[PDB]
Amino acid sequence: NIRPLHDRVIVKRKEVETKSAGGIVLTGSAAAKSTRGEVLAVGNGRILENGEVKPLDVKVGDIVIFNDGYGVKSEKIDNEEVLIMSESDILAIVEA
Amino acid sequence: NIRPLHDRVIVKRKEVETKSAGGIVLTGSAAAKSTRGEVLAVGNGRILENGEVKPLDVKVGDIVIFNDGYGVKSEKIDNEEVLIMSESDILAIVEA
Amino acid sequence: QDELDVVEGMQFDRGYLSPYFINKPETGAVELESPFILLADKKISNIREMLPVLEAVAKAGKPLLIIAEDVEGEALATLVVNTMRGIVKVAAVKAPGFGDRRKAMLQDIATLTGGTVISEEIGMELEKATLEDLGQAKRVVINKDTTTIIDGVGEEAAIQGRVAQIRQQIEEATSDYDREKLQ
Amino acid sequence: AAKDVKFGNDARVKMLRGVNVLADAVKVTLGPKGRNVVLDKSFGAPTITKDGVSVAREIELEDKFENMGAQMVKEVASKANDAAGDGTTTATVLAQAIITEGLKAVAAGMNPMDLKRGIDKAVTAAVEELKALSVPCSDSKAIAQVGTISANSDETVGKLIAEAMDKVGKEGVITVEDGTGLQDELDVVEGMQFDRGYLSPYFINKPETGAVELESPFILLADKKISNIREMLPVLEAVAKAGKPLLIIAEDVEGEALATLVVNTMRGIVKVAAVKAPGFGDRRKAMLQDIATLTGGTVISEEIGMELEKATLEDLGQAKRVVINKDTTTIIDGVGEEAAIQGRVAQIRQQIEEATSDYDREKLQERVAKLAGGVAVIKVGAATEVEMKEKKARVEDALHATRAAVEEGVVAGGGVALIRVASKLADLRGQNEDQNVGIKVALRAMEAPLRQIVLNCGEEPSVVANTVKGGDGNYGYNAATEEYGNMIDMGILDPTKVTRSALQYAASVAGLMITTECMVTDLP
Ligand SMILES: Nc1ncnc2c1ncn2[C@@H]1O[C@H](COP(=O)(O)OP(=O)(O)OP(=O)(O)O)[C@@H](O)[C@H]1O
Ligand SMILES: [K+]
Ligand SMILES: [Mg+2]
Repeated sequence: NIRPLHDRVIVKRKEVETKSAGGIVLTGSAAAKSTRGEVLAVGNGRILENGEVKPLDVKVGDIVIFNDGYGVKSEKIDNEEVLIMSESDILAIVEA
Repeated sequence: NIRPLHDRVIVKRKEVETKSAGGIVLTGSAAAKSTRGEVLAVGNGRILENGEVKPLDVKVGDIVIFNDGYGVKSEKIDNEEVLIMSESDILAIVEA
Repeated sequence: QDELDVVEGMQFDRGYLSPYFINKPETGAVELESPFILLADKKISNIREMLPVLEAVAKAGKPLLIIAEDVEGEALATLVVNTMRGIVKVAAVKAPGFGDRRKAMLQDIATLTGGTVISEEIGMELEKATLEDLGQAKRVVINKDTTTIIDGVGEEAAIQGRVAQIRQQIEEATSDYDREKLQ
Repeated sequence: AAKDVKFGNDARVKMLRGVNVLADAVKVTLGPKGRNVVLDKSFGAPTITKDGVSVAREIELEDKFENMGAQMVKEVASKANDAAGDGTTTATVLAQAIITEGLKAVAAGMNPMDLKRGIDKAVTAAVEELKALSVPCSDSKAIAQVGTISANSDETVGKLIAEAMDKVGKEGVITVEDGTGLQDELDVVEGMQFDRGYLSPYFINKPETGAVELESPFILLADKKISNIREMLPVLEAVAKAGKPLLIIAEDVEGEALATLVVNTMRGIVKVAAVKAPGFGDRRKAMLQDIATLTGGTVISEEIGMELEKATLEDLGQAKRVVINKDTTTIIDGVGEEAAIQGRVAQIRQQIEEATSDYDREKLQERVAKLAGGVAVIKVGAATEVEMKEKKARVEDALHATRAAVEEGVVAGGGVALIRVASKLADLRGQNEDQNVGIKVALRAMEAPLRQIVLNCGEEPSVVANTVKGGDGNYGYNAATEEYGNMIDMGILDPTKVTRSALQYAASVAGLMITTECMVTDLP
């Protein structure tokens, strides 16, 4: 187990959608990397200018639509690729 | 359903205007993507330096003129394209 | 010995854009029965734009032949994969001819098969294309060298009208080469 | 430019003079007692040869009308070489005889088009009679005899070609190339022996042989070229868990991937060797697929859809034994379904039937010989390069004749088959008397090969021809022994295809040539 610091989060990306809505198989660039991923670990919280750590709105086990970019990083925990990023990168959580 | 975090908003863009004011059909670049869209979901609010979350002026169900750019992200909820962006990107709400 | 070879109906000199489209290996050719005829004036590289058309064709189950300037890259690869997977028997071939001629021949194929050509000049987009937009033929033989369409499902009167238009052009046509091509 | 125009007898006489020049240069080579012709080459030493098509190709005359005749009759030898690969001299001799008799007839005032129609009718009937008279040549003894006769009575060449055909088999491909030694060498390689060596010298398992030897290895067939170890990493890990060696066929393995493979090769975790895929674009994929069917594997390609990260051991091919050297890669007893191999061979055969190019057809037949049957190389042994050229031409003639014999059968050699055919066609008649005369000139020309063979032996062509005609069946005159006997029994066999093709091409060209009344050419 790896837990993030400050406002960072450990998220495991979902497998790219092999098939489309109408059952058409997507390959190569068509099966683009998913922007949605499950949260494996949440940081303690962000540190404000005044010196208090504000908890993050993300919780462990909730699906999050992340924004791929320099902010997100690739790391391998137990031969499993996990992304590391700030809560800012997370756009919206997917509930239900 | 997908609900945003912090000051972000989930907005569904309006269909481009097929015809002009004088009934002339616009095609290709003429029918540019609309900058106006309905708000599907609103974030809890923006977090200030002091640590309080200020609610967003935008509400659910109000038409908003949004500024297309890097800030907005394209995501598909139930096979429907929705834009994700900060309240800053929202310029003016279209009431009545 | 002198040999006579007579090909009937449409049979343009375009082969399959991907060898794996072959339904019948012992003949090395694709034999599509009652397939839709998609006629796109533009070239194709991404699967997104034809994706509604592919989903409709799948839901129906009939095969789909894509006559377009060129189907390659991601689009070609996904079409091939779906061809083996069996969801949709899809074959893609290059449009016959070149500049101005290619358009006209696409429109003649559309008239024969009762379809519509997807072009930017005409105005329609491929994302909005429907099954009714797609043409129809009783049979389609694809091989490496040529494409043959058998019994295109199109209104007879439209075929005679298009033939009459081409005849008028032939009459006006003065150059031997051009006249032979319209003939 | 300004033209010289000649009409009637003058033009025909000049045409015949040119044809006679070319045919006299060519016919001195016909038969066992036939001599050699030296062809001056601008570059290299003069070529000494006993082949009608080469002599004919070199012939070109100063006189424009004679040169027209020479070129026209040269088409006969060229076409005979293109179709059968042998019989070019017999064909030139037949064309000269037909032209001479037909021009005599034209000088008698008969209609040349009717003469041409009579010649065509006689030749069609003659082809039918040759097919009827032909006997299959399937035994190795007859094949060796055919090769020996086509190699100017070189028993060694015939026996070598018979052995090569017996080894590689019907689907086997045989090629003739220069040899370093003085003796003819036969080299036969079975299964896949595509010409690609190890991408890294350190893959060599056996140093004293300078080659990689893999025992029961997996085979990975990737259509793409790779430079990173990440994509194959699952495949390498699966192989290491299995413990058997691995062979990589791909467009190119280089950089980090190749270096990692080499390091793992010494370290012993995986016995891995990588070589380049055979052939080039639009053909590399075909050879990859044939290897996949032979070894029971699947080709990893982006077009097919599969990725290398998802490749599994079942995806990998299987073979019993592998040899990698610097020049070629050999796979022995690939573990693949037989029915699939025959099916793939049948598809390649269908493409061969569809193929219309000599290069394309020979490449597909080479692919077939790689899948099933084998490939043989005959290294011609000669002391010098001129002898090498002459012997290679003779061996190529023998190979073409043996292939023709296997394809269509054999008939009596020594021009005996044409003599018998002409005898069987004595009752053939045309629509008019001129067509009858054309038939007769064709029949008389059918005696030209035997007469020229006898003439090249210094004997009397008419006496020998009369004696042979007085005989029946396969009875003929062995020119090598100057004796009479059963041509089949003494081993003088001519492929039916060669004789038929010579007759047909000579007849077509000569019949058209005798129809000429005007000749238009540039002025001198
Ligand atoms: N010992 C022999 N006795 C009689 N005829 C023979 C003998 N050996 C060969 N021949 C005959 O010689 C004829 C032609 O042989 P040759 O190689 O001289 O000419 P070709 O095959 O017509 O020409 P090329 O090699 O230029 O294509 C054949 O009909 C063959 O049967
Ligand atoms: K010869
Ligand atoms: Mg010969």
